[PDB]
Amino acid sequence: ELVLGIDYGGKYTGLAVVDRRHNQVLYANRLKMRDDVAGILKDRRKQRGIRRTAQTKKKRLRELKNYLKSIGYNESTATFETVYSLAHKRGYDYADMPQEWEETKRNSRHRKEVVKDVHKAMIEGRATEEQIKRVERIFNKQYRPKRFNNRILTKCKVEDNTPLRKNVRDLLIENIVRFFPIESEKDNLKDAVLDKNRREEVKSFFRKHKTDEHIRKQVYDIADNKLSGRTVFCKEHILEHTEHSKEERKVFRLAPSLKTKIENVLAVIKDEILPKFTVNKVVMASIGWRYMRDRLRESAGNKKLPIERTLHHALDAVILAIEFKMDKGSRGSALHDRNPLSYKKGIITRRFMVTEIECGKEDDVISETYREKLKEAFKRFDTKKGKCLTDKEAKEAGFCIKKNELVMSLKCSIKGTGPGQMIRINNNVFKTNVHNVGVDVYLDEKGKKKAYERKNPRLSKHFIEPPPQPNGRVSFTLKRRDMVTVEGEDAIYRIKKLGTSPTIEAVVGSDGKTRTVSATKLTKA
RNA sequence: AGAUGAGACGCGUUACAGUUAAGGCUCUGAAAAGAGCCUUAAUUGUAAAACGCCUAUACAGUGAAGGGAUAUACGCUUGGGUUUGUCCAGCCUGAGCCUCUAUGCCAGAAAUGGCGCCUUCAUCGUGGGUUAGGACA
DNA sequence: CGTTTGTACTCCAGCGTCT
DNA sequence: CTGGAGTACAAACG
Repeated sequence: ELVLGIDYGGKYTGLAVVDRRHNQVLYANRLKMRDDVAGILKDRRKQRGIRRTAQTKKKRLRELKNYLKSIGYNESTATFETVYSLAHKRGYDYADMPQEWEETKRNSRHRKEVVKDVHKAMIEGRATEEQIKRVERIFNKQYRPKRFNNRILTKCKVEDNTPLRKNVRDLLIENIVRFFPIESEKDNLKDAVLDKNRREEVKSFFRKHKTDEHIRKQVYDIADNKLSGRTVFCKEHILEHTEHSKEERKVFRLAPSLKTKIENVLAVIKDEILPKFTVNKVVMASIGWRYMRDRLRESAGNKKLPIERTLHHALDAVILAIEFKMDKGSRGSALHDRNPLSYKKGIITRRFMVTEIECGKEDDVISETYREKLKEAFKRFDTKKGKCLTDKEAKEAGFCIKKNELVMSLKCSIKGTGPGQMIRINNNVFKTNVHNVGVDVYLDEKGKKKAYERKNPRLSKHFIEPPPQPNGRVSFTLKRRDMVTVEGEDAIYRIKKLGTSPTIEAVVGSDGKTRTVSATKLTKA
């Protein structure tokens, strides 16, 4: 009777297979699932916000340019230049201008100031009030509509859509007063909490009946405070927690960033259990728990498989009855770095703030005088190795403090970057870490066995360096993270870094050390 | 005790062009030094920030009329684009519908009204959606 | 003897406030 | 962070 145990946890997960008829342990290990982080969806959303904001800005500039060319203010006129230069800084409008407003922000102005400047610029440009109000509407116009009321939806519950806490507050406060020792005052406290004209009499209850502080905190939270978040209300479990009618509805995939680690568990399950073992019962309810149950009954080839509810994690897995994951080379990941690099005359350069460079990077700056002032300022202050300069250290200023804030910028040269990583998209130049997708081994003439890199097809028309390939017969092609053997060696090796002579790793028994062997001497396992 | 999602505000980066300041080099002058080129920094303007894939039976603007909780959609059901070697998440969207979910701003105590918004028509144009994230090959 | 690949070493990567 | 860059150093085949 083979039993599979899942010790699912947050950072680590134990896996074990035990035969319960003899207490014989046949398989056990522990692992992590989390990649680098699955919170790079936050950086994806930040880039999505930057991209959509830039698209909206380009869209509005296009529309306002079209309208002003329709009126007659061509790009030669000073009126067009004045209003069109103002359109790049609209100013915020969520906060209405009236000491507090001046101490709030020091840049971006405000929408009313900007549109007052538009009124001034167009009354200097002989415009009518119709044209001025149309330009005012173009500045105030929304292009991508603000739809953020019910976007994500906690859904209908067979156990464990749903409405906001904003709209069903009466049910929550009733759930608070459900466990009170007084009956006739329940509806009175209901009328007291929900009415803002009856706010004062609620505080009498906490001294009259000596309730717990948690109860008082909950009542004050319901008192027009906890307005955010969705409750669990649906057609079922409106007010109760009855566990009847199991498996009434299907299960959907609404739990983002948890699928990643659940299928990371199921990857080693599929790779190490199903080809070799047959399990009669699996033991590990939450949405992820239900999803994981459905995925094991999908993968095991049995829709009715019984699934029921740091070496100590592996021990707990054995009682219930190494290996890290990481990736950035997939098709879903970033082609190239976010901040573009200057690539002139074969020299790779980037501006940086003076306040960012630290003591370990003394002599990378191009300009000599500011380099010297940087190192004397390093010895002037306590800013030793690894510390970036502060604004208080910027109070002893560098040359020509900026108009907007007390910093200064210098060019610098970037190491760890070569001509093979350069791609140019439009006018920009970025570096990439996905530029190799495979190693093509060629043999030609008398048997000259040599290898080339397969450049990435998505970027192949954008590389600055032409892709070197002479003619030959392609006999072999490797990819990243493959199993590979070495000519003249008995062990099995795995590729960590590829290109020319790929960097290969021991599949077992390594201690962090690496070794390189050319792809000519290489063959898969 | 966190989840992912919508929309902006800005700072940073890159390209091209302009102005100013400092330094170096070169030509010339009788000389003071005049001029030209380069470098670095400040500042100003414009443009780019996935590659791509799909869409013109689409998208967008203007004008008129009607509707607007009895209704619409950020909702439900079922399809489509992103989509690929295969399946998805997220976002956008076609048709029908209101079981679940949500419904903005101004005024009027309030009933309610006016804006935003949706639909139809006319006219004008080329624009629009999604792409830095996963999993199995 | 004169090249030619394999090894250590150092370094590289967008960031704030709001509703 | 992972996938890779340049750079100084070394031992081996042609």
